[PDB]
Amino acid sequence: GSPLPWCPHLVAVCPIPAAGLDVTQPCGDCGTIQENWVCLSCYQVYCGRYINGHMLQHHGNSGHPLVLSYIDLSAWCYYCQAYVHHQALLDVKNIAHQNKFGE
Ligand SMILES: O=C(O)CCc1nc2ccccc2c2nc(=O)c(Cc3ccccc3)nn12
Ligand SMILES: [Cl-]
Ligand SMILES: [Zn+2]
Ligand SMILES: [Zn+2]
Ligand SMILES: [Zn+2]
Repeated sequence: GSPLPWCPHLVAVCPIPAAGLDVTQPCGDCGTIQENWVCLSCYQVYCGRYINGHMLQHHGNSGHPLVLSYIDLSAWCYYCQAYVHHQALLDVKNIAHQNKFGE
């Protein structure tokens, strides 16, 4: 489609845990190491919809809106049904990028 420069769910993006991110963390439900996302509200890690859809499940059972892909570090908002680019996402995207690419 077309990514958004903002969305009304950015307010749900929470502080990154001091433990940091582990981009190789497995899905908290199924333990897959593939195509995981991290929830930008509670930082639980769950798999994408092309694996077992545990992140989508987490959205449904928590309402948490925004998730970050450990594949390509894009942010998707489940409510807006769009990718979102915004300043509020840069820190988490960068901590993820550093952990991922060994920076
Ligand atoms: O997998 C998740 O749970 C999080 C990501 C996700 N969830 C959805 C849930 C319901 C309806 C639509 C989507 C959705 N549509 C998309 O285009 C994208 C981006 C994208 C991903 C992969 C290849 C190309 C584009 N992510 N996306
Ligand atoms: Cl912590
Ligand atoms: Zn899973
Ligand atoms: Zn969450
Ligand atoms: Zn949104």
